[PDB]
Amino acid sequence: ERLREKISRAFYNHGLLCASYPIPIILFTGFCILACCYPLLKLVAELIPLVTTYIILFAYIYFSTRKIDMVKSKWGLALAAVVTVLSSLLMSVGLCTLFGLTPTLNGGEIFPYLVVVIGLENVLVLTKSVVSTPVDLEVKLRIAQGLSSESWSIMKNMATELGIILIGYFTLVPAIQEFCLFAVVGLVSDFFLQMLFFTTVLSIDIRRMELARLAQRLIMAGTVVWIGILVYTDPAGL
Amino acid sequence: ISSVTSQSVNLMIRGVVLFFIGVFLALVLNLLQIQRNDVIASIFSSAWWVPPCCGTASAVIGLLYPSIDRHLGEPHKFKREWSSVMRCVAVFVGINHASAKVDFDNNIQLSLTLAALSIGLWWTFDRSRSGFGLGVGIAFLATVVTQLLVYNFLYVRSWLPCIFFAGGITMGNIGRQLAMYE
Ligand SMILES: C[C@H](CCCC(C)(C)O)[C@H]1CC[C@H]2[C@@H]3CC=C4C[C@@H](O)CC[C@]4(C)[C@H]3CC[C@]12C
Repeated sequence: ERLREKISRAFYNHGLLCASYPIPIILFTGFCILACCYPLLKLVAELIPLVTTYIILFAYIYFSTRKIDMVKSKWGLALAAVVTVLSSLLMSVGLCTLFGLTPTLNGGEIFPYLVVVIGLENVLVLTKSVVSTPVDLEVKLRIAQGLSSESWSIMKNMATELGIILIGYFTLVPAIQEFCLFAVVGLVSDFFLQMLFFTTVLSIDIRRMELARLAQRLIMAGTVVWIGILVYTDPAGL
Repeated sequence: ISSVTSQSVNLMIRGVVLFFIGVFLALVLNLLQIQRNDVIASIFSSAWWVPPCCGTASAVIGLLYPSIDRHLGEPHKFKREWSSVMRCVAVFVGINHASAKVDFDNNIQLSLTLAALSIGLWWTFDRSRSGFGLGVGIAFLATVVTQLLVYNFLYVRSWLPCIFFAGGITMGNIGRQLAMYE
């Protein structure tokens, strides 16, 4: 029915909101992610497959970014992309520790499979949608239209992943119950943070491109967070 | 004649590389599944049957999918971009890993999980109305030939088939993509 249009309309309005002012959104997300992580710090045979898995990972990244690159977009975008997923992942675990969870598994080994599951397409799709939007009469309304045009595919893909992982949880085995939970939460976090952060940084990059500086703060914050994540991973699975 | 030789030997080298990748992969996964009982020497077990079978089956699968597509009809057009292929490989290892590092109360859970999983995979990385057919055919075949080479109730009868099928899909994908290369 007309639902999709309504979605787009309000979603498009949210775009007009997302870029009306970028900073508050950032500070908000940074504060929330940190306050979700807070608890995490205060509370040969077995090798080769793990390392090669990490290899597969790195190369997957390099590929989906080489393919991701588009005109008037800096390399650091992929860095932000990395940061996104990483931060989202963290928001999951530290939040799971809030309600009561038995951390039986090692995050160090799993993190790759998570990454692979939530993936990186759900941001390149929209970057392609928006950059295709002309480069004339708007810098903000540009992303507005670019976003309004992919809402339906976004939500459909999300609903499919939900169905998948719900089916997963419905397998009475515990390890996979736990994993499914981690993934669903990382998924919702990807949704929210992707919007709130990636939309705004794309807006400001397109502004600094057309008019011609948030990628610096995004990059630095994300590098600190990535160091913290490497640390949190290296000490639990060794 | 040199130009025709260029095409033929491009096909050749493609199958060769696929062969070597399949060797590597079987090696690794076998190393994985045996972690329950000279590290280089410890890895090099089962020196006779597996490296040839897995490698050659992989290479033939790869060579085969594109050529039947071409000599039948339209090629593929989907997420089949390098990225999705790497994704497939990683998921393949993950699923082969679940086979060993976990214990279930029964067999039905195992088999059903694995079937539904390979199903989801397929729908995710190739929605061909055809791929299913050849995947299941080769699964059938490898399963029965293994069942015969043992004339000379456990995982022996459960994960072999689904993993054969998944490996087939993955290899065929890699082949069609390396063909779309050229
Ligand atoms: C890659 C797939 C899901 C993605 C495939 C699909 C079709 C749903 O997209 C996931 C599903 C189940 C996951 C395993 C669950 C439990 C474990 C145990 C843990 O110790 C090691 C990782 C592992 C084997 C998970 C790997 C990723 C798996 C296969």
